[PDB]
Amino acid sequence: FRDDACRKEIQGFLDCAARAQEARKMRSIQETLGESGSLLPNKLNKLLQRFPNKPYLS
Amino acid sequence: SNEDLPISMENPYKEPLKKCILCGKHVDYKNVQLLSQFVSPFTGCIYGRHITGLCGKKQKEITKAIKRAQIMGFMPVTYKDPAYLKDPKVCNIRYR
Amino acid sequence: TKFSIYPPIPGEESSLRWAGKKFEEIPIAHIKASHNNTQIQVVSASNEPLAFASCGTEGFRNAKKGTGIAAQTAGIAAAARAKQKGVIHIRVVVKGLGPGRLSAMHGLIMGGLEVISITDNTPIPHNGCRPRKARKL
Amino acid sequence: KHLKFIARTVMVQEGNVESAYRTLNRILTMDGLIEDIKHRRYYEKPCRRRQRESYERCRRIYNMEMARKINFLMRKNRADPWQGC
Amino acid sequence: PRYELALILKAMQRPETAATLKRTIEALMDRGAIVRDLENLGERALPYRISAHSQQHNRGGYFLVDFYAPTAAVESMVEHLSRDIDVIRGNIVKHPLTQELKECEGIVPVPLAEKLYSTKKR
Amino acid sequence: NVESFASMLRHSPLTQMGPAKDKLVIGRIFHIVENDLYIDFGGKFHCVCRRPEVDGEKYQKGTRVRLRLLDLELTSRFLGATTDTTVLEANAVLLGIQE
RNA sequence: CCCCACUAUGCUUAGCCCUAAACCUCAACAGUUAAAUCAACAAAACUGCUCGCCAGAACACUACGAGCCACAGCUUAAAACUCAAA
Ligand code: FES
Ligand SMILES: [Mg+2]
Ligand SMILES: [Mg+2]
Ligand SMILES: [Mg+2]
Ligand SMILES: [Mg+2]
Ligand SMILES: [Mg+2]
Ligand SMILES: [Mg+2]
Repeated sequence: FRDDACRKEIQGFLDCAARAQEARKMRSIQETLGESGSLLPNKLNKLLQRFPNKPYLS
Repeated sequence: SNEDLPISMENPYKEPLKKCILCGKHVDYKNVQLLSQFVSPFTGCIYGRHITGLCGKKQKEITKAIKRAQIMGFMPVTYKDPAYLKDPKVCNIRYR
Repeated sequence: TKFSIYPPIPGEESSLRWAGKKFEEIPIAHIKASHNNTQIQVVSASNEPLAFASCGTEGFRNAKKGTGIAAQTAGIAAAARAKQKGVIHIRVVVKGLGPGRLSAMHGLIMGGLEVISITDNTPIPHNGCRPRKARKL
Repeated sequence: KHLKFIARTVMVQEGNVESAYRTLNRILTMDGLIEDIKHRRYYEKPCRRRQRESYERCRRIYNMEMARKINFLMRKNRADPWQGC
Repeated sequence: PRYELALILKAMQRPETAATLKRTIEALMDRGAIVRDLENLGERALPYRISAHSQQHNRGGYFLVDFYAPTAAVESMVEHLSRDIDVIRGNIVKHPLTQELKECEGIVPVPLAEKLYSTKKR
Repeated sequence: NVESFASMLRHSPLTQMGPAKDKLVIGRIFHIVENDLYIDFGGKFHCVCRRPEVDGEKYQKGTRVRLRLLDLELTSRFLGATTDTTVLEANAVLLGIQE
């Protein structure tokens, strides 16, 4: 448990932790963006509202 | 009466019904090269009709032929025969 | 040529080699990844055992055995022993869907063994024996 | 009784073991082997199996129909042409 | 009826294979079958290892015997092939050419089912 | 000697066309929203096509374009619906301009 | 309930037992979508014909009687006391 010898691996672990935190933040940003999916659930719900299903007669 | 009125008749523009690739062709358990086209290369699983594209009758014929070949020593069960890996890909499935 | 994910077939002439050895001669690393344990045995192509390492053999006990960390440690130990015995490239054959299914493999890569192929040998009966009854949770 | 290193085998490309394992898992998933193993861990009684199969078939029908409707209507996601009226 | 015996024989030299085929066809004739053709599919590695008569076979010679036999002779021939040692595996099927292929017009599309639920407002 | 409706329908170009799938028609752009072109090709419903990357500025209001019709109206009945859901537009592929 | 081990049992053969939320709780046959469609929910409303069944709840898949290879059983199956509900 001597940090002086382990400096390289300690730095690697710290960099991985920082990358993981920044990637979680970027993933939240991407989810707000919605680029990965074909469309966000909100916009899809709006689209389905525009063209509702009609299981009844009128 | 009136000549320009419509006439009752069959749909002339009706396209012919789509035929499965194996329509009109005999499926035989000895034709391991053909049966191997409808099995998974890695697991030997028989592909569903949504993958093969065959009709119900030809799908059942392929299934029974594959089972008969597997049980009678003509076809491997757990994998696709390597000799038939380069045969035409007639199954709508991509793994990569 | 184009890389093919399908393994080369024994009895066929294949230009692929690994340290001058054919695919039929590369040693085999069997990774049984149970739900509570992960065992890794390295054997020669001629079926000669060379190394063995499990989460239990690494000093992990009880629920700690069935973790990715324990499997990775076991993989590192097994890879170290195999490299001591002269093994470089391995064909990985994994059976079971335990937590250590993949991490153990990583351990081997961390140990210094190159994985040329990965094979799943999880025992899937075609409706043979009857497994135990469902738990109530 | 079969030959070995043919079934469920994926060759690693330039030591990309991560991608090779991902491809192997995708193959097992698409062929349904993973779900089969998970369901075969504990015995599923025939009534429970029938109920699960019925539920999954109804789910497949609903999901495919919803996907078809979404794809059909996606063209109508374009900009509003009569804005202000 | 018309049967097809698919036969996998132990990989042997030509005299032994000829003797085995002659013995099998003679047995078929003795049981009453009229043999019409004997088709050789060649010798090939078996798809999987077969253990027959305390011997593991990796290669086998594949043959077909098309014949017309009375229904009662099939069971006796199956027993005879089971007792034989030179036969890795023998299976008698009904001849595939007997079953005529009915003409298929094409894949008739299946329309979406309708009126499965009442049109009352929900 | 007044022409009847049946006579008009029988000799109408839309009737003479037959099925609209893979038929080349001449449409006129009547509305543009950014890169979306709303083209009327004489059918009941207009089509909406993306402005092509090549000669994008060449597409303006009143432009005559060559379309390849795929369907006069986009309708499909979905799970549980009692009537076909229609988007009130046709399906056509914009090839280019006609001179 | 969770974990481990094992037995009756699950399997074969020869007899029994004859019960299930044995329910798709939606009878068989023929026909209609016309309307006056339609309590509610469910899986739309109906017509002709026939058979079987039902008539407040609980007592009650109970008692007695009877029949059965069944003997702590199964089928048929009440009544009295009680309540204004179920
Ligand atoms: S398409 Fe003709 S039998 Fe299947
Ligand atoms: Mg227990
Ligand atoms: Mg059995
Ligand atoms: Mg039932
Ligand atoms: Mg009872
Ligand atoms: Mg009683
Ligand atoms: Mg009594």
